[PDB]
Amino acid sequence: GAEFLVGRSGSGKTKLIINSIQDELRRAPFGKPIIFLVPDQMTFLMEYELAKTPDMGGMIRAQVFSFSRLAWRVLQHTGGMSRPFLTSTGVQMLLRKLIEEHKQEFKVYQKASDKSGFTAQVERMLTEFKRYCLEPEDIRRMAESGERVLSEKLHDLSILYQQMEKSLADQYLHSEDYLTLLAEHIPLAEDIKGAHIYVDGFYQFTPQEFRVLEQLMVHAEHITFSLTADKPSYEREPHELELFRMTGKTYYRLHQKAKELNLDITYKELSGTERHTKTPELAHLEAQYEARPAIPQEALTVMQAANRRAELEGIAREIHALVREKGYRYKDVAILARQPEDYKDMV
Amino acid sequence: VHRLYEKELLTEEQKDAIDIEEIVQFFHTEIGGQLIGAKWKDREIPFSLALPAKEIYPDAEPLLVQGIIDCLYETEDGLYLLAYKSDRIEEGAAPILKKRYETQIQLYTKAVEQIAKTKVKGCALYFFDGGHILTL
Amino acid sequence: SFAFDEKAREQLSWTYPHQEVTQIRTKQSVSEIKRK
Amino acid sequence: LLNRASISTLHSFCLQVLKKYYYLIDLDPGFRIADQTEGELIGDEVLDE
Repeated sequence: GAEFLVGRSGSGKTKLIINSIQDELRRAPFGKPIIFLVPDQMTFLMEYELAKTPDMGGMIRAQVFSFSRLAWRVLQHTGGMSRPFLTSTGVQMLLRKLIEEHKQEFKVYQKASDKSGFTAQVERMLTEFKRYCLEPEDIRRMAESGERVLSEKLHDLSILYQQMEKSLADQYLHSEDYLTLLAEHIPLAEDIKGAHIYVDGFYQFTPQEFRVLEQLMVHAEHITFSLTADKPSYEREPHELELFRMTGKTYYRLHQKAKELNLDITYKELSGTERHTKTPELAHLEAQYEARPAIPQEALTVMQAANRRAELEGIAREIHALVREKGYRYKDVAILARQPEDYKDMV
Repeated sequence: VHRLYEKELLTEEQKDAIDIEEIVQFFHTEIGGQLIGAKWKDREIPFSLALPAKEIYPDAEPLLVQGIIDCLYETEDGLYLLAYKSDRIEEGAAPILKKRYETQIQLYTKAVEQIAKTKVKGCALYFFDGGHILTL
Repeated sequence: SFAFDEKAREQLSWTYPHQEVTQIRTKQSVSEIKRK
Repeated sequence: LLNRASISTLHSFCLQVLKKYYYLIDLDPGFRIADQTEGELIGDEVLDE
């Protein structure tokens, strides 16, 4: 089966999944596996929240996983983990060696291949190639078919890619080969059967992740996708200028995959401003942040600092006051930065 | 073992070096026989347990404790826990091994009894080196 | 007699209620617990 | 689009060109524009050599 949990953030889509999993765990301790699929930056959070139930005090039927961790477990049951693993640096070194003996075959990157930053750039590019389901044959197809410059650099990349896959064949495993090996071992994985699989925290998926996702649509009894948007269309892709274009496009993208296999789907729309119920200013934002005829103080403060030093030294005072007078704790406060490198060493 | 070798679940060097005796020895034991004959069985059960801060720290909020229980099986008597150890042995080693994994077993039992809300009646640890089994 | 004397002396003497758990690792392990 | 607009200094535009077409000349794609003092110390050294 398939399910769709959609709604703007601030509406407890995240808590609803947790309380659901908690309750399914209360009803049956040793039932069919409950799989929680979150980004790697969200695993610990859910592991800490799912265990915060006074009556059970932990999970055993439910497991919080990342794509990599799920791949590691499934491959530890089916096979493939005995194959040696390579780091990005090891791949860079392999690309260095490969460049050294295929430099004279290049059409464009023959002079740039002397630099060490170039092998890192190739590493990133090939990584993206594996992450988006593109084998060397496909890159060759693109090369055979500033189109001139593009065809030539894709030709060079073709050579390096092909020689890499040739060198890693029957011996090694790439860092971006876990999910592909996962998608082709899920069918022959018994523990997958009859297991609930819940997705939350993702804004989008790579095609490599999409393969695993649709495979979970097939061989799993039920699966729920939690996307942060606002009545997204399943007929067309969102406009470029509208707010929820990522989540919206993925919402659209999942529907064709679900309707292709013709699996029955369920709706879910959340209206309530559950997070912002206490304070007025927060709720208005979620609903009409995007709104162009923007309709017009206690909780929302805009601060201007002389510098980053005064900014952090000011934020320190605010946090101090928040835990001193307003009875907050440090675990409540969050500090976000678009470019963390500008504040880290001073933070 | 051969299928695990072809499934690439076992490395060839891991597959080449293996003792065949203890694999046979476990299933000839009492706990092994009770394992074969049971209402329900499960192995490698990942668990996360929330423990109050005081139970580990002297002064003065749950902290998480995770692990993997090797085996669980249920009979008409109750729920039994099983764990495998490749410890070096070969009577006098038993009291030491008992305390070496004492807190571990207690953490496993605490996990099952608190989360599954059931109760564990007896624990068993099997050692490959000789085929010994001690109960807790 | 200054108006902020009580406030300042209250704040300089204040200590965080849950300070003893700010350094305690959330996630632990069986081996680590035994080691403790 | 205005955030991505090409309203720069000539030096900044040249930097963009370098970052885009590093492969045309003998240049590393991850090059770093050196401090004035740093470069001058390098110049001093190669002068002495």
